[PDB]
Amino acid sequence: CLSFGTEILTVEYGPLPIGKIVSEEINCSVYSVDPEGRVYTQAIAQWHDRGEQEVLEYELEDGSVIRATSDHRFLTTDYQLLAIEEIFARQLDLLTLENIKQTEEALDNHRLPFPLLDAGTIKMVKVIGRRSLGVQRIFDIGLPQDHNFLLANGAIAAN
Repeated sequence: CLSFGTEILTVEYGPLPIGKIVSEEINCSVYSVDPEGRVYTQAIAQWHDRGEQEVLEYELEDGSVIRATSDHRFLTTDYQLLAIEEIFARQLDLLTLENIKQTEEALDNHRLPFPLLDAGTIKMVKVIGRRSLGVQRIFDIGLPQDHNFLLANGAIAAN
């Protein structure tokens, strides 16, 4: 699950915190990646307010952070979906979208799905360390097709 303020890249509004999307049950679309490495958009189908649990702030090498529960999965540079704490524990890297606005603009001009690498580029980002934020509100969203979505920092979060 993700912290209230964790921003999801929405098609209609750009970066929007998941706590806002869930608390207001905002009907918007996220960007997801399919098995063929293509980006496409999908409308949120479920909005989950998961109560409160321990949230850790993972510091990323590019200066951004991921405030999430230790078991939340992300796509690594070895193309595996792993809990963020396991990615930190094993000194692995997150496979992330590089130029957010550039890619959003490119995709706006194509019918989707469209290959990620033909509308953008990836970066390899290590997870430097983490600190506890203590118990905080947490959230999740459910999608009808692939169970992943892009965060505002380019990371690929998944079920």
